[PDB]
Amino acid sequence: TRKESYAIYVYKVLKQVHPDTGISCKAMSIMNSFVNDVFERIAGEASRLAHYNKRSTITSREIQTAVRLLLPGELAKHAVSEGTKAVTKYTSAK
Amino acid sequence: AKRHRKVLRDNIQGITKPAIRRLARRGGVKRISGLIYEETRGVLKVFLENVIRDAVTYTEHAKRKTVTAMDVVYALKRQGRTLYGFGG
Amino acid sequence: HRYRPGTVALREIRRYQKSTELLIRKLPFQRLVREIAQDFKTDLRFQSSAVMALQEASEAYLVALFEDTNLCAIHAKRVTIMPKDIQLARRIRGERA
Amino acid sequence: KIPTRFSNRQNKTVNYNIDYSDDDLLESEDDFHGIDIVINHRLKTSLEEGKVLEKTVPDLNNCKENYEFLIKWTDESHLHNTWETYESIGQVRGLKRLDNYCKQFIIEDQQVRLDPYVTAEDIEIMDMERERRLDEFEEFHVPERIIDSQRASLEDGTSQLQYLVKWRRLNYDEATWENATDIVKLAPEQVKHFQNRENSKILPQYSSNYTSQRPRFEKLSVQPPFIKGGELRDFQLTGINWMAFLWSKGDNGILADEMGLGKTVQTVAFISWLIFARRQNGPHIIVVPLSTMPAWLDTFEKWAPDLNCICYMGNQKSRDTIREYEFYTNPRAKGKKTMKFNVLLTTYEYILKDRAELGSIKWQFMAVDEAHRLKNAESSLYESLNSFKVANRMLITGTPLQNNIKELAALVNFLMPGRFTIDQEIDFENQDEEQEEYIHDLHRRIQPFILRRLKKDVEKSLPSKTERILRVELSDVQTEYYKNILTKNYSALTAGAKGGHFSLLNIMNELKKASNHPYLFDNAEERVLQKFGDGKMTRENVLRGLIMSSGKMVLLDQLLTRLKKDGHRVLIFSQMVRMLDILGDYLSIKGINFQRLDGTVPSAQRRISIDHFNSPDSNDFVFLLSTRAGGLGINLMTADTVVIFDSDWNPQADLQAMARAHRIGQKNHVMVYRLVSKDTVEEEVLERARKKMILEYAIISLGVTELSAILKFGAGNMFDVLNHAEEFLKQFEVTDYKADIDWDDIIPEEELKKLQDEEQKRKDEEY
DNA sequence: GGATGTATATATCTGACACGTGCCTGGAGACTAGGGAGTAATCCCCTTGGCGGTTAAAACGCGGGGGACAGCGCGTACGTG
DNA sequence: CACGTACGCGCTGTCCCCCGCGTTTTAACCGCCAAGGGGATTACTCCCTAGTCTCCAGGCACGTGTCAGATATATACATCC
Repeated sequence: TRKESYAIYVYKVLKQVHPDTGISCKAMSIMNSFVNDVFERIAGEASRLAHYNKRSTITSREIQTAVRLLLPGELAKHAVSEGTKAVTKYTSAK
Repeated sequence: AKRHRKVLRDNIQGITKPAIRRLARRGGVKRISGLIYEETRGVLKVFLENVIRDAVTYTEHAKRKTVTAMDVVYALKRQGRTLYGFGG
Repeated sequence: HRYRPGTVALREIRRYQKSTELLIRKLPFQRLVREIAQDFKTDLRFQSSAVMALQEASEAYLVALFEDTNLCAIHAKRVTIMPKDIQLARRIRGERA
Repeated sequence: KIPTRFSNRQNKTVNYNIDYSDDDLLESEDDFHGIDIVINHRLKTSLEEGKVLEKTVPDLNNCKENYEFLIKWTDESHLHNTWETYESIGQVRGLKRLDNYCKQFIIEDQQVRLDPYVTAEDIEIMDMERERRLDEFEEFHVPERIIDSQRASLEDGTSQLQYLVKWRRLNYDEATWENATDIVKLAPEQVKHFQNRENSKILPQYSSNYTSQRPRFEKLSVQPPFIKGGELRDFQLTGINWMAFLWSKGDNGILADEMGLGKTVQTVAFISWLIFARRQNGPHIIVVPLSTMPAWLDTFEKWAPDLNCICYMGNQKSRDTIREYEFYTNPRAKGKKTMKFNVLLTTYEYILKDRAELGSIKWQFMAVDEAHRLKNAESSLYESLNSFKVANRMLITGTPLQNNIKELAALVNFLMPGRFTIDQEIDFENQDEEQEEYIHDLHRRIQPFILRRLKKDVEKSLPSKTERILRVELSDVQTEYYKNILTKNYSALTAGAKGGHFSLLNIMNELKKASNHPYLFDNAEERVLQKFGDGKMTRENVLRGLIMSSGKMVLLDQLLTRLKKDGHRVLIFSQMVRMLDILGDYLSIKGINFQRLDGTVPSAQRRISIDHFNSPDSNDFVFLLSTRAGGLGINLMTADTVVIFDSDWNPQADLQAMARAHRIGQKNHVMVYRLVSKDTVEEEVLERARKKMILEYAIISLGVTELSAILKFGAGNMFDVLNHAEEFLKQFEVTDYKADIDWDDIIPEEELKKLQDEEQKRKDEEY
């Protein structure tokens, strides 16, 4: 059974930030639960933002407002920056 | 008389006095009064019956007899006590 | 050579705050979970990871409760925790409210 | 190497080191002769003042000056025990041990001496317990083994010869440094054994190095001088010749003789033959159960006294003492240390505990006793023992086949890795000729690797053992509990129970409980008592309720009365200790001197119960057993009748159950009664048990040292009556014995007068 | 002459990496409809700066006394072995 | 379970700061312009973009063989008693 997880992506992010540091299975499950929880919170907040504005679509503006609402303080403004640059690169490309 | 029952009922006393003392040592408590342990047992019973009732409701929505760990995760998640390390 | 009353408690405070093992034995907790579960319905099976997750939930909840209880006891100019400190913390959190 | 990703967040640097030091907390922190064991007391402190004032009770201060106590001190050798007094001690460590000894022994000793409600049985069991405590404490004075000797300088004593002494029942953590003079004046035999072990030529470094150079075995027809012992029998010599013939081709095997034939003597003789004759005096490993391990230790002490056999138990410090005082001839060297011992005796627990310190030893021979414990390939003992670097292995058991062919496959994979490839199971409902060819191939494949000797082929004086299967009707309470469980009736199952906590998990277990007794279930006795027994509970109706509640205890009561009016003693084996509690309470309110053994009883009280039951002046009539307890080391010479109340899934467990009385030397015809409930879950239990017995009679019993007929016998379904008097088709018949005793008949009028008189006397004397 | 510390060579563990393979899920290309962007109109609500008049609430001062806090005793309940 | 001692609690003093009351100020509140922009609807038009469908290919997961670093012995030279 092919069980979906975020294993290799968190592992390559770890190799980006710490190329000589490993990780255990319980810590990997905790990281997977964290990524799923944050994705669920941001997606639910963006769905509520689309519902209150009578919008049937979810764009980058709803996700940006969800990050600015849920993530507190300076963590929001750097995360908003990191996402915003990526959308710019992807537009340059697709 | 060798008569005794199969079902044990004093398992709330199975949470022993040094276990509660270790819990308070992790909580940073220096001195413990003697009436602490019964109150801690009652609080643990109330919290456990709340979480287990929600987990049993989550299990019988799925028409199952086995309480999985994911049902416990969802039961803790609904009350705002979300737990990591078992969701996947 | 006897020790002063309080330095042993401080040693256990500094010891148990470093390690992360479960401070409650597995079998009495499993028996307590099964006894609590069996009144809602009979014939309940339990995964081991479910009882383990219940165990760490009880650990975190009770450790946070004793931190709030210790803060209540320190606020009342005491170093000994009492059940009135426990009932005061739960209320300000909203559990007794 | 270098991180390619960084954080632009200007968070402060946090020291995450959670390691702590208590050096600053040393202001309240820290910056061997004391009383350890009290053994015996004497009523005269200094001199006998007189026999007056022998009444009343003494207090603690009265006992402080009236008694002298035997003291074994800290780090002492049980030979410097001193008769001391409270004023002669002062203030030393362990004084409250003496206080607890004094108060506990003196208060309830004078309480049981001065009470009026004291029976002779209680005073004789406590007196024999006191005598056994006395001689087990006196056993510590005798040395057992000298480990090491040294030259130690005392206070202006020049040089003194000091011996490291181990005692009989103590362990290596209690080994003590003692003077040479009193040791050689106490037991010179152990000293001369120590100097015989000193200039040793049987060391593992002086070993033969046979690399496919096994000498041809000449079939010896006499006991060699290498084994001193007594005298090996003809079958023991045959087993020795078989094992040497099997070792001569470099092949492993199973000594699968029946218990009681002295397999320990045979494997000790083979170990001695490997030590002396073939010059294979290297390190050998023997893994034995802990309960039978003194019975191996005295065998090594008697039959092979020249060998360097060592014993391996204890805590961490005792095993460390064995490790760095007795394993290595040169333990202080930093290089590869050669061995000093020849045979190491150990148990499974210290194999799983110390596999790292025992796997790095080039073992020459391996002997695993009770190989059915190794019947599971996925059990951790299998990977613990299979990873050992051992040239030659050997398995000692009595039951090679218990449940299925996979156990034998795991055993022969432990013996021959990869040579045997047993994979196919045996289907009894197939009747195919290729299956019989597979059965004959499994016969002819393991002919030289299995040696079995039955208890009827040798020692032709054994009385015959007959087993009878009794099938009895269920009671109405048993029938209604059976139909409530099988056709689940939770509302009817709770009924009058206040808790209502009836668990219907493990349906087959609840069906077995219902087939045994309705009183096993919670809140079940009071429904029988209030509705039919009238609920008076006046010592007479409760025995009637226990008799008539289950359909098995009416036949059991008839059997007990018949064996009571004859000269027989009966054992009753049960799977559940709650049914043992039911029978024990029934015999306690009956007035029959009974004894009990189960897993909750410690080994000392088990020894007390066995010695009380095997005494020639025993008033005990019935002895209750849990089936899977105690191993094979339990002695029941005085027993005659064995009643199997509950049939086991494994028939070898039942075989060792009625083999407790049917050993070598029984003077009476052993008779087995099996109590079976009719039309219940136990019938397919007996079906599976008989299928396993047919399998064991097919493969194992026909390959010692008509196949289609026994396959057709195993494929078919089976389903002056209690007389104590009297090839595989026998002993499988079903005797449907149901006399159906009446509820009123359950009580006896003759006993009723005795019960009423006892109740009236208890009401008159209160208590 | 026996016993002891250091130095290079070979077998074994152990996580990581190259290759193989399935398969299924994500991507490329085309089409379409509808959701959202944009425009105009209309009308109500909010913004910033002023005014006038009422008046009840806010600010200020001062006496005093109730309560917070410090010190001392004690005995018991909890720490410690 | 025994001992012992530290701390929770009760009592008393003391002083200080908050409360109650009277008097004076002052801004909240209500009612007013004065124009102008923001925003909520109603209706309409247009067009871009995301859903849907088909097809394909490589990313992910699993399994397995190897491989370089770390660990544990095997034997030889230097050295103490």
